[PDB]
Amino acid sequence: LRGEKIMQNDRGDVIIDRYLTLDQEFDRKDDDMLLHPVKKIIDLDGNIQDDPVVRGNRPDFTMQPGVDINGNSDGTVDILKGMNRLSEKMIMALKNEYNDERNELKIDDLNESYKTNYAIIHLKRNAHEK
Amino acid sequence: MKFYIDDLPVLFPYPKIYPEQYNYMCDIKKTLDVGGNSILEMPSGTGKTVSLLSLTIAYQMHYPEHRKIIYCSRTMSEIEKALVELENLMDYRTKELGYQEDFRGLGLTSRKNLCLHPEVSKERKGTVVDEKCRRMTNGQAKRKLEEDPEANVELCEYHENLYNIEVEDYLPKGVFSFEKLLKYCEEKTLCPYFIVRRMISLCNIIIYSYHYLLDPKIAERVSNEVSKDSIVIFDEAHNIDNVCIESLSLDLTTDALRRATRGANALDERISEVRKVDSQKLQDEYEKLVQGLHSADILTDQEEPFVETPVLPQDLLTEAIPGNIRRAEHFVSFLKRLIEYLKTRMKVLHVISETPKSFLQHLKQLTFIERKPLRFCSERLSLLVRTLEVTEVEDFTALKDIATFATLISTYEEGFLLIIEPYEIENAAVPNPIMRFTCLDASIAIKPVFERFSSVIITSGTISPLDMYPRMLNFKTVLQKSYAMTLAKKSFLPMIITKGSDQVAISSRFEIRNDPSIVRNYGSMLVEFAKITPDGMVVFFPSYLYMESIVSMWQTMGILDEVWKHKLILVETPDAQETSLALETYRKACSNGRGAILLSVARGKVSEGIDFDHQYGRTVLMIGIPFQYTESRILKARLEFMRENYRIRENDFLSFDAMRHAAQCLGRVLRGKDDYGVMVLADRRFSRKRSQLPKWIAQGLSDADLNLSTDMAISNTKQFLRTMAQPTDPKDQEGVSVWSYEDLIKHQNSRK
Amino acid sequence: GGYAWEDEIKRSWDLVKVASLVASIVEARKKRTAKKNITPYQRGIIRSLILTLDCSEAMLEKDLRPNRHAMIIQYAIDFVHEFFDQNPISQMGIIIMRNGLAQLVSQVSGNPQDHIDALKSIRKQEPKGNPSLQNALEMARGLLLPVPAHCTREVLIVFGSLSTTDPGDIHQTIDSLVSEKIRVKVLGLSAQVAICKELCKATNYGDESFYKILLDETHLKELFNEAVTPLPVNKINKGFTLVKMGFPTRIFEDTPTFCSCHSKLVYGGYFCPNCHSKVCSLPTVCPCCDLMLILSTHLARSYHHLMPLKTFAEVPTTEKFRSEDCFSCQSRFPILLTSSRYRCEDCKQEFCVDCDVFIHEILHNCPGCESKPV
Ligand code: SF4
Ligand SMILES: [Zn+2]
Ligand SMILES: [Zn+2]
Ligand SMILES: [Zn+2]
Ligand SMILES: [Zn+2]
Repeated sequence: LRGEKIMQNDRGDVIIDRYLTLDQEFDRKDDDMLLHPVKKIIDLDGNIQDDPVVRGNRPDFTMQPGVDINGNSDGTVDILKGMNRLSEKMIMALKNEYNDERNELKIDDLNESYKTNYAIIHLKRNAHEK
Repeated sequence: MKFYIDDLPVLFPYPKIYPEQYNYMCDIKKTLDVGGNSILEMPSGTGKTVSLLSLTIAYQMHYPEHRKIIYCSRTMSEIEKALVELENLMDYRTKELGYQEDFRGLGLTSRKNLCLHPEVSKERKGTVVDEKCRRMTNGQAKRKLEEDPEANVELCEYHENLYNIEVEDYLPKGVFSFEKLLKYCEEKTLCPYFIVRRMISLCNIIIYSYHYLLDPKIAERVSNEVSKDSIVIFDEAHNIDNVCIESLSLDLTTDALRRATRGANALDERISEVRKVDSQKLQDEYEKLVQGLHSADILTDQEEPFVETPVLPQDLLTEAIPGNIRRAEHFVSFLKRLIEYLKTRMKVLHVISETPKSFLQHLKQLTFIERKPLRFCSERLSLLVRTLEVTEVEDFTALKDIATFATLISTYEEGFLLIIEPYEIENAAVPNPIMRFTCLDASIAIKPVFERFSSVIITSGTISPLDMYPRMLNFKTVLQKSYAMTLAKKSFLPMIITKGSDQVAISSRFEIRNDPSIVRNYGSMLVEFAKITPDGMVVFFPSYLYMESIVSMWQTMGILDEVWKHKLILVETPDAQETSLALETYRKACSNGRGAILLSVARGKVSEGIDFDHQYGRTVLMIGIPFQYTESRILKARLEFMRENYRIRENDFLSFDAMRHAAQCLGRVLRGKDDYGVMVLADRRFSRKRSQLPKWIAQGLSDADLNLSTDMAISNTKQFLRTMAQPTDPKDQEGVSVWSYEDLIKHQNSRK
Repeated sequence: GGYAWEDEIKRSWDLVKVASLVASIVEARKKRTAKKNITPYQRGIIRSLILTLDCSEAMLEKDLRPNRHAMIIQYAIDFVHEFFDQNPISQMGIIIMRNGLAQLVSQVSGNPQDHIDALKSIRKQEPKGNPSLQNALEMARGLLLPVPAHCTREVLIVFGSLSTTDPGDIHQTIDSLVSEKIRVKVLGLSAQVAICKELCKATNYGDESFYKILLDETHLKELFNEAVTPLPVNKINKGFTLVKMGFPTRIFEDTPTFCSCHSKLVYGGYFCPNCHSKVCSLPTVCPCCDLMLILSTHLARSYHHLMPLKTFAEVPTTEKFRSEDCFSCQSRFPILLTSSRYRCEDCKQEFCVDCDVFIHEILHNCPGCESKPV
């Protein structure tokens, strides 16, 4: 839960460990809920798929997740995804029940400077005598 | 504001303009009038897309030539950003001009990003989308349905609707971004992909990625629609050479060859079955082959070749098919023994690198195959697949890779190297041999581009030295310069950290990655900058594997625990969609005041296109020089080829490659001139590479800040952030860092 | 690879080797330039200000000696005194962000003593936890609800941290504040924050000058003093209205009597002109007929804001001088480069530098203008 890498099977706990499969199922459900269409400006899936037929040289192992001698995943990617899930859970929980991109792209520094619109009053200094 | 150049007016969409933007526009106009290529380097902080778009559009809308514009970009995200700028520019022009001009603008992209069919669009693979989309629109299904309505073959209503309406009336006149284009198409029930592709001729400006102009697989069809005299613009071209090198490359594994035999066996079985029921289908195609007709003549416009031409169009032979592969069965035998030969070469127990000529000679000696039949392997296979009319091509997809290999290796002879290495992953119990057909010459793929288009504008925020690209990529430049940014106050504070708090040198060398001293110093550095950074902090690692090891070590050390107190931690992951969600969360945390830190790779996907401006980027931390894996056969072969041909030292190129990827990350912090951010280059080796940075970044770098420690950098950062938050006197930047209309006119008069 | 020892000796003594009056004048002129522009902007005399102070781990930093918590609390006491001296009718409230929650420390009222005492108690409290802008703003939003409509709602957040932990979407609160016409002023301590900038800009009708981050200990006092003066209102916003009020008369009694406000024995007080109930002190809302009792002096203090005295312009040296001595204080102008004479435009009478500052800071009427007979 806290993102610590799962070392070789330790003592752990007989009873709590039985809930690991349920916890994994909950994480998969949470990941599905979090997944949603992303704004095309920052979308990265399209960038890699913009050329579906490209079959260039495969990148070296430095650009791929670490793997063990047997070929199984090292396990570092699992904890990294946990960090993303935890952050997404926190941010999504904030938004409880209780053209936009266009404006952001425009460079504001070149726009007209903000001008104050404070009211002005000129009171008449003519009051009746006692 | 309407301001004039030597002989034309320009409608800038803002009341005031930067001094750099005016100079940038003037130089672009000079290049266009004189002609020829030019390499411009404008600062990333100053607006560049708006300035470039404004001038080029005015140039075509005023001069009699009415030349078209081709605007290339690294990724799709850049296309949308440029499209939004273009539409904003058009709106301003229409308002000032009163009447909306006869102007059209679209952007090419793959089927996946534009598909609207509920079933096909759900596919997770771009190629799978193409297979399904083609099946519903190849024209075979429509003809079969017309012949027999009882046929159950489906169609695509979006594609069919386009037939009713004319091509010139697919969309209303104007600029159509991806979001706007999708909305209109959904309402009208039309396919954006076909509308965009079919309207290339009508468009005045076309925006598409480099892969649509340098990759022959998806460039030969598009290149026929664009006009020869159009203006070509390369935006963010500092990484173009990688695209050129990666376009004519290919990798074959043991699994690929195994599936090739399965596909060939299936192909032979299908041919026999087709022969039994009716052999007239094959006879008609054979007669056409003898006549000399190629795929282009045989295949109709609606249909597409099964295997895209892997080699450049100019290198394709024009003579007739050799004859050894004319018959359906003879070609299958030709394909089969070629696959077996590749399987034999996979058994090598040591690395073997050889030229294509040697590979062909050995191939011929063992199994009798000549150069010429191989060159037609891709073309012949497409015809055979079309003749067989196979409904499903799931098995035959493997044969596509083999066909590509044959044409590539049988067409080019200089600048390509074939490397077979028994160990693809050295840390593997069982070898997994892989043979790589790598391209060493980056100028082969871009040679047609420069020969075709007279004027090319190569511009990028971080592109230096400007003299390397003309050497690495063979072309001549009429003009080339870099613009310094006239800024009232120091908007960015670059620093080169070389030591930790304990005065111990720190470096990201991959062989000492698991060093407690180096790991801890980076960990402490990340925490300290997270404490003083208000909203956004981006960390770029040299490689993904390095990022994983460091993060795992930090978790055990508990350094990440201290980070969690101040900022949410988002990490880039191999999955593309998950990374997009991470960026969404990272942006949200920065905007709402929670604060977040993004851990990503310098040479990853996030660095190419995603701009971390204003609150998003307030500090950028570069954890080491993003060097390439030195012990790589592909890199070593390219370096040797480059040294012998273009006379570039191996060390010089490696520093050039590393610095370009560090510079691009640094330049994503600034969007305008009011934006401020602190750039950190945390590595010992960065100290002596200051001169290799972009000129505008170097100017902001100071001698005192050339070799700093963590304590000094943090103290320096605290003062800088405090100062930059204070209001700036308008008189300071009234007419030096920003120009009004009066200031621009005064400057123009002074020049004359 | 020789070290720095072998190169040379530093020779520190080599570094050292062997117009002010005009500089002061030009410096004053540059400073006076900002004061040259002044117009009688309409300002809301009656106001209700909710003072939010950050009491979190960020306050333990020693940037401001002895610590941020001590200096903020101490200057808050001075701000409370100054705020209620310039604006007598206004009411104020105090909130503090601590342990991730907004804690109320003094109800919104018009008694400076209550707010001063509340701040004094907070002195010993040790800041801890993270700040929460949304919790403070939501609490501030509730506090400013009972306040009358004619009053101008105001929030003055003293933010010291760089990150905010909220339980909900703070953007909703910002929209809600704009709906309730609440203007937020934020005094940052370390660096700019995206959410703080948005909150100030959105609530101040797009003005970005209401979010300020100090640069040293001295600048903090100037920022605190600036918030004392009332803020101008926009043209579009309309709040014109009349407020019922009365002026009670001080009553002297031989025998002490019970006070309606506190139910305590006090020798003297002010009798209300409506219900005749006695109130210990002014200016406060009457405890019985809830009409704000005030003296004529309380209204007088705010007149100078409505009609500020026009700034004086230094006379050119070439032009002749009206007299050799200051009109008001009769101090000879030093002979000296540039004449140090300032004349009021309306009455055209020279003044000295001491009078120029005095006649525009403490004394709010030009002596010459009153002397001139119309
Ligand atoms: S025609 Fe367009 S909508 Fe239909 S499947 Fe192909 S890409 Fe998708
Ligand atoms: Zn009382
Ligand atoms: Zn009363
Ligand atoms: Zn005087
Ligand atoms: Zn006067």
